[PDB]
Amino acid sequence: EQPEPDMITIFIGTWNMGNAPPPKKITSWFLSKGQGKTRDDSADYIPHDIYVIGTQEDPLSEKEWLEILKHSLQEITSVTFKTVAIHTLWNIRIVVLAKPEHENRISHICTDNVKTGIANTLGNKGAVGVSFMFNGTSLGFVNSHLTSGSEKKLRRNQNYMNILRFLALGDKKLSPFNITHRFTHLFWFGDLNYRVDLPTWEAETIIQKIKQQQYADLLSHDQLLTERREQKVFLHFEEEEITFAPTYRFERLTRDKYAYTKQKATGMKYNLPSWCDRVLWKSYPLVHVVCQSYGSTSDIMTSDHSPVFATFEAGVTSQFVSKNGPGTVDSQGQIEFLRCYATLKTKSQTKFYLEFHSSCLESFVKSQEGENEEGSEGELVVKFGETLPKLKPIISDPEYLLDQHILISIKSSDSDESYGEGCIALRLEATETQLPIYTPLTHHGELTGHFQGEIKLQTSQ
Ligand SMILES: CC(C)[C@H](N)C(=O)N1CCOCC1
Repeated sequence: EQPEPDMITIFIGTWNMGNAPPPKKITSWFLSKGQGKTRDDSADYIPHDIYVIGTQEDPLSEKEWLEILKHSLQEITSVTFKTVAIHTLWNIRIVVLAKPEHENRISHICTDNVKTGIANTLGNKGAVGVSFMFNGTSLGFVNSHLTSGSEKKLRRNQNYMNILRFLALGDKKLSPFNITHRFTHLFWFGDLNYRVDLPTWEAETIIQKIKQQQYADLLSHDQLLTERREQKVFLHFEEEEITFAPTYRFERLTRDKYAYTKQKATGMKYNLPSWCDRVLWKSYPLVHVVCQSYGSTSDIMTSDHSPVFATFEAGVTSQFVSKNGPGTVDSQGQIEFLRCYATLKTKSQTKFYLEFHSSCLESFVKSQEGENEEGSEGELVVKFGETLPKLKPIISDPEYLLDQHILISIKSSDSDESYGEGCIALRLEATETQLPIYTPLTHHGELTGHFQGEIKLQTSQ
């Protein structure tokens, strides 16, 4: 037998195809060749472990697109990839392909979609997603096509919050947790449709800057970067530095021209050159994740968007079995919390309790109610002191336990509704030692408070 991997590489692609069939060759996309952070030529024959393809305005049948994708990867790698999942909402599609050696490592495949907007605004924008387990590691993938238009960044932020609330991926037992907490690694990509927010009269200046590869002054006005910096969207997500030209809006059949001027076909809106097409991620604390490419193709010109690629190294763990767990506790293992308190932004006064969720526990654990005090600056402080239960992991082996994570929800005793969710890594500097812990708490992806204190982890070593 193959040894189980402790690392895999994942290819993420996002392309708004502009309702046009692709050209006969799209291999440059899967090879991370073009502009930006590109992949070394020496890696060209080396397959990624998993390929996740997100399309928007995709005119192809699932069958048509699968044939082009599989044939493309076969030509690059000489490997016949297995289809893990395919899911389409209108013209928004996600395909997950993996090397055949991974077929038995992949389980718990989930697909879902969310339609964004109401009446007028419901009919073609939203998201599709896929999750699964790769051995002991949970992976989520979201392909979203958000509201278009330079003057709708707020709508895009709203679309993002509706997708992260309502996309039903991952372990349904994680009931207090949205997709931004359910996965070891979460990749969120698509035509996010955020624009370079400069005056219309500066169109030709923007084009000039693009021809000089001087992106700095454009990225300082990129609505996704500015909204993220003001914590309006994609809180606690990462994005690699952008070093490729804006991927929208091109004249078709060339990349020599940006088509930005207002037309009946655009609803009389300008489309200033923009980084519409993006890849972000969020991984659990102290898990290996390294972006190894982030760029756009130069040679695929059927759409008014260029394809975007990103590749990642992602840490993965094995499906651990001991003499004891799974199927029982390992009395040599324990997780203890000392001097713990939650700080909440809520103006309400109910009692709160904690829930601890982790795949290292047989099931989730509910604490006693904490003691509410007033913070010096208005805040609600919920004190747990030394009252939190002792968590009993299924496996005590430090090779397993130090790789695990504890999700925390703080819940109202009156309503059992979560006011905040966060995550604590057990990748500690020491065992049998009081060490500080910390997580921000979010609800619907917005900051709602903090959890901090100390942890004491006992393993079999
Ligand atoms: C399975 C579905 C998501 C299907 N592929 C689809 O896109 N639609 C049917 C339901 O309503 C929206 C349109």
